[PDB]
Amino acid sequence: GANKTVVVTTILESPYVMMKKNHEMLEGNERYEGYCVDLAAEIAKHCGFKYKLTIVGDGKYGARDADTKIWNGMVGELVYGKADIAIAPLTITLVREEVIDFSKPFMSLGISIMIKKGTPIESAEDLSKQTEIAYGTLDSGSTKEFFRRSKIAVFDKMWTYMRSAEPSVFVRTTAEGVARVRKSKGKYAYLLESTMNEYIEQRKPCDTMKVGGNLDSKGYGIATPKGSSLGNAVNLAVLKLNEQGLLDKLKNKWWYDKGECGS
Amino acid sequence: GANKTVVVTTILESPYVMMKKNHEMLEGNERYEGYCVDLAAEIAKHCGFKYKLTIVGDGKYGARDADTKIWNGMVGELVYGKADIAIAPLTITLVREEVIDFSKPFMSLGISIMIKKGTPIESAEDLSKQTEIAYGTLDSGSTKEFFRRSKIAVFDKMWTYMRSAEPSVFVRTTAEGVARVRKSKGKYAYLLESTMNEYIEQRKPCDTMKVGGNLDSKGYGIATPKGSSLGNAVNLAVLKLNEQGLLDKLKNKWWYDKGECGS
Ligand SMILES: O=C(O)C1=NO[C@H]2CN[C@H](C(=O)O)[C@@H]12
Ligand SMILES: O=C(O)C1=NO[C@H]2CN[C@H](C(=O)O)[C@@H]12
Ligand SMILES: [Li+]
Ligand SMILES: [Li+]
Repeated sequence: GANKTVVVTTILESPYVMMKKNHEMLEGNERYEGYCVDLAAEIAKHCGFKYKLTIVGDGKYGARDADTKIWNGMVGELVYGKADIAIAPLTITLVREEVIDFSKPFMSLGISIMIKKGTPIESAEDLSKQTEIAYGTLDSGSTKEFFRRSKIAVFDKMWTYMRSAEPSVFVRTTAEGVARVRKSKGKYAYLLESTMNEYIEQRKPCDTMKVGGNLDSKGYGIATPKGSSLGNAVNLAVLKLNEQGLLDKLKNKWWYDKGECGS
Repeated sequence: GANKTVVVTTILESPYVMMKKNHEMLEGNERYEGYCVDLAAEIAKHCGFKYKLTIVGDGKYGARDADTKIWNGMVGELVYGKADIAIAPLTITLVREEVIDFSKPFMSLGISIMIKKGTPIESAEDLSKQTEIAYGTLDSGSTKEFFRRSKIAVFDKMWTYMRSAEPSVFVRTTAEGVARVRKSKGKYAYLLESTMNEYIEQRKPCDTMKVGGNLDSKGYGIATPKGSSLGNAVNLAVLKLNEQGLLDKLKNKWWYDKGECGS
């Protein structure tokens, strides 16, 4: 049939997609900025489609409710036919891969530790061997799952603590985790993806730090409905853009050129 | 039809696949050891197949001859029907993705610099601004292509030098590049994947070093013939093994537990 505008679903997560400060004055795709806004433009160019950016209606990434079996978030919008492509920091996982198609990674990352500067923690082992400093993860996401699935003693000890800690150590969003680190006076550490951690470390008030190495190695992928004809071209575009350096150019633009914490 | 033993193609590249020292005394899959030997066993277990490891007949990874348009190496064995799956450090690239199916990455990596210890080079920029120390890449591979495709001034300067340097700065294999670093008295530096670089740094005679950060971010994938029914299960197995920590366990086993250069 005739071509139609492609509906892109994405999520407000800095610096991937942000409302421009003057968005009330703008319309359409021009309302948004960030790494994934720039990536969407490049993918559309390299696949030859016109597109409309939309923010996922429920504000969520995508998980399946254990009781109703309904997918929420961006994954749900793809699964149920409400969007054509998701361009966001959507971690490639087994459970999602079974229901949607993913490009090869456009960004690589791993689980990492965020502290308020001066917190006496250098490693996951340090967290696991003390109790004064609480620590947790995003409540719905791949970081929590790493701990749930681990057979490594340190990470098992961490999961046993986190899963039962009161008050809850799990947070609703990255912004909530960061705020909790910043406001808990060194008594909360946040486990999150290295990409977000490294971004926040270069944001005012410049009071957080990434500590230690990454605990694993994963990727973000562009997602399409399973079997969608768009997936092949999107995947080729990701590889081509990576090979020509464009993805690293965008990362440097949004993480470091725009850093607020010095050079 | 009835199930058949799956033919796995792989390549002798340390520590991914190596002949055991006593291989003359062994038969079948037991002749080989390494990260990809262990990974093949896990993939076969998690997909429910029996398999035979084979070493690619021509000893090559996979590139297309510009004149005959014939694919060589492991990619060729898949394309032309001589093997069912390739389990090796095969970098996921646009040109290969067009002709074979790739799992999501089982290992993440980037281009890196190897020096003989004491060479006065800390970065790619350092290499690009001098001439006494020659430098190059594997003659057929993704590292060379990064330089060919770059628009970054430093990397463009490096490519302009490498492509015309005499004698050739390009090497046949990783082992040749390492030997050239080790034997050139500080006057050759080798650009190679971080995975190989980090392995060699922990091998006797402990005379090489990785310097600087990685220049890009890429992945190794398990490859199957395009459209092969095996690809779906293989990809799920990679994600599942990553999520449960097995891939990192194997990396640590083969890179660092077995390191020869101290603790
Ligand atoms: O689990 C985490 O640490 C996460 N942080 O941000 C979200 C984006 N990637 C993960 C996902 O896709 O589930 C989520
Ligand atoms: O290009 C390089 O630096 C490479 N080193 O080892 C080879 C394995 N991965 C790359 C490929 O698949 O072409 C090759
Ligand atoms: Li999928
Ligand atoms: Li492919």
